[PDB]
Amino acid sequence: YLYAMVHDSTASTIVGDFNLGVTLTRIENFAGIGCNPGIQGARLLG
Amino acid sequence: TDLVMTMDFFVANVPCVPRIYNLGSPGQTLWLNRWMGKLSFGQGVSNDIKSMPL
Amino acid sequence: MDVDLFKLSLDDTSSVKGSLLDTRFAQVRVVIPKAMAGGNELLNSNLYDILVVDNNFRAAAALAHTHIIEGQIKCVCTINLPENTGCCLALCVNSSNRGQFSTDIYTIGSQDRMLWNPACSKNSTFTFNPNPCGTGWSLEFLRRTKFHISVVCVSGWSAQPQTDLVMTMDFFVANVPCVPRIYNLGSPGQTLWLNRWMGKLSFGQGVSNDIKSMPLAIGGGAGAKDSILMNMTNAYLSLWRYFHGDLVFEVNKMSSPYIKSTVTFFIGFGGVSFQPELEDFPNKLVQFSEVQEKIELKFTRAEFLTAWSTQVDPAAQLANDGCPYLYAMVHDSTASTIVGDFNLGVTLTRIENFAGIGCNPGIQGARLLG
Repeated sequence: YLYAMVHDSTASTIVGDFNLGVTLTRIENFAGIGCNPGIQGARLLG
Repeated sequence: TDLVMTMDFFVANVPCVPRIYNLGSPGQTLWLNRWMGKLSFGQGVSNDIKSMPL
Repeated sequence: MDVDLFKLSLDDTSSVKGSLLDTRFAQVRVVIPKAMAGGNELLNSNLYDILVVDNNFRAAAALAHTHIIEGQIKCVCTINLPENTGCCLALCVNSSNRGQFSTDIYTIGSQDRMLWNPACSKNSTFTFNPNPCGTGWSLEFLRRTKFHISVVCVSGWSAQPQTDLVMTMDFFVANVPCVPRIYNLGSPGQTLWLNRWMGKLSFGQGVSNDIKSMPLAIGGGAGAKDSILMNMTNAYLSLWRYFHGDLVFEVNKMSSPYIKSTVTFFIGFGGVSFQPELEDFPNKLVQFSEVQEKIELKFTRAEFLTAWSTQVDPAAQLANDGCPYLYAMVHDSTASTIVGDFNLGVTLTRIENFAGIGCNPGIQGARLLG
């Protein structure tokens, strides 16, 4: 997994929330192994 | 008030190169640009930790 | 199979060293309240009392089972805030502790101190030596000598945030060898490190003629309600009768960066009544930016004719005081959109070219700060 935790508290004067967007852009040194028969279904994002 | 965002398209001085994903012999760098998700940390929350499966 | 157990490397008496991941041993977070004032303490405890409570890191047991550590402790505090608010936090460390002590900024901020404003800095780090008279320390040494630590608030919120915050800090073992800092009585050096808290200066908004003064007769301590406050640097300075040298002050901004002012600092005498033709002295103009937080200004010893007394009786008049003063006056008005005040913190850090003259019999009493 990729875990993200707050080191300190979230400090602001407005009533908003702290939003981040993570994007896996590229995978260097890519090595693929095998052949996938497939698994039906996928997990929700966010 | 509601805003207006403008954009204008040009023809740059950059030649077109192809990006082809081969199945048999993939390269050493796989460009994905996969949207992993949005992380919303609230204010005044003590113990919060978000996880994204690889 | 039979090997000799006496030839194994189970006698490694080397200190802990490596990267910052392999040298962290403690991490403590403290709760900063939503509505705090100036002067209340956020944390005050011994270092051993918080270094062994639920802190299991990569260099925790290696620190707990090492007899001599030859590296200085590096501390990194991380707390950030937007520019429409502001406070001031001071982390001070001391060598020992007695019963029912005082939590003033003047008392605790003498040996090792890190004073910063989180609205202008993302994170602040500082390094200190737990053994001031030696080149090594240990965890049992900090347990037995009652090594104290305290985080205090010296200037409250200009504008209050939405909720109460949490400031975390983590202690490392830096790659800096421990050096001793010893104050000799007979032969003092050419640079006397004091870190004396001179006081807090609060300029209001819409005030036309305001000018603050700080006496340079800094010996004897600080005043309190039928009491005095002391530390070892002021007690060491108060042994001589007169002193002379060029002074190095540090000015910190303790308000929000949306409150702006231009302050002229100069050296004067007696009690003045804000004449506009007072900038004919050689004065320094201080004007803070948004990223600018702390400024060092040095008054050379060409501004001082002779030496002056370390201690002045507080029951004397203004005309009967011969010591020089440090005056700070507003060059222009105080401009902001919030309803806060413009706060400054002056600290005489060191006195270069130090010359002490005579021997002080002593004067009872001290003046109030601010």
